[PDB]
Amino acid sequence: TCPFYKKIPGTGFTVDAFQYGVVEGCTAYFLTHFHSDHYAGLSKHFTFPVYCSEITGNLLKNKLHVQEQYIHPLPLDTECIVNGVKVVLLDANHCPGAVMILFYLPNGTVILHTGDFRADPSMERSLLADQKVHMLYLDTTYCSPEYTFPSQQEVIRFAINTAFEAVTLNPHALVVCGTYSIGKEKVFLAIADVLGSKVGMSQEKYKTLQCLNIPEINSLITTDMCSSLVHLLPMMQINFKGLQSHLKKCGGKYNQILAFRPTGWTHSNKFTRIADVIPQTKGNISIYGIPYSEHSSYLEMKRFVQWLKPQKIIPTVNVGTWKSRSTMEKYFREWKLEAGY
Ligand code: NI
Repeated sequence: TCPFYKKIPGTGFTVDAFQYGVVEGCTAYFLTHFHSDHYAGLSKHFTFPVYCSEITGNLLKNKLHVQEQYIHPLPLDTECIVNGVKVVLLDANHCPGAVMILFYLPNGTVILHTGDFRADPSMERSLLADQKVHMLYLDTTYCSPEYTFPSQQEVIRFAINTAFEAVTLNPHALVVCGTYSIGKEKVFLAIADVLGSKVGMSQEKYKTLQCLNIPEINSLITTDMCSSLVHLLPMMQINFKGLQSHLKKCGGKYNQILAFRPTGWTHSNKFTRIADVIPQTKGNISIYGIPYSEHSSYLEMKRFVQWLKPQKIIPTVNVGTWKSRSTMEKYFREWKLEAGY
């Protein structure tokens, strides 16, 4: 049965709640982004209205075959009316097509559901600045002070410089990047751009990427692996066995692999600067785990919430254990006392 933290009070609405069957009293289903923990349950047989971004709606139609008549895409940064309630979709700084949802309840309560997000000061100048928010349904993935990670810009600088150095030293090296969902496209796109190559991938992944409105994408990606020196592979194949096997397939075109696994956080973060990251190496194969996050660090999360000053916070992540829940509630109280709201 649907958990309370997926239900919007005073409306007929749910958020990311497609795996519970027909939810009692739900007249419209919102989907914040196309990640499987969130869309789980959607298919061509769904016949309720789904509200989402344009990009999410392209993925619903093309990848899951949801029928067009039930997809209701909304423009960003635009007041819209849904079953008599005003809503606004905002950029969540997560994967492509990911949104936060502002609901303006008929009784005057204003609710922000962040979906999955990476808080940024740029959000302090969206339509959020213009009214008070009473309740915040918060992506608390990394709600603990041990979770520090560098900016996305620093991580991409490291990756570009590392790849460009390796291939310049050895023109016969192949670069491989791991993927298992949408998100983190900058990793593989930036490396292909510095090397003057397209990124080669499976037809299924190319299809996925063509749904994302990324400008000049026909310019950066391809299904012709033979013409490409940056390859995308399933995240599960980014290990020494899976990579030795791939190198065999390239028919002696290459004699070395440099591979990247964009992880979220890994405890090498608490001790080591991005400058200082080193690969695991075996033979002619090296693997770098790089901390490219699409969720808030602790400090980014803290700043957003202390700026927004909500009256009540509802966590959406790490809610299944009493120790997690207790930890998060103690941080929310600190933040409120330190800021004075
Ligand atoms: Ni997500």
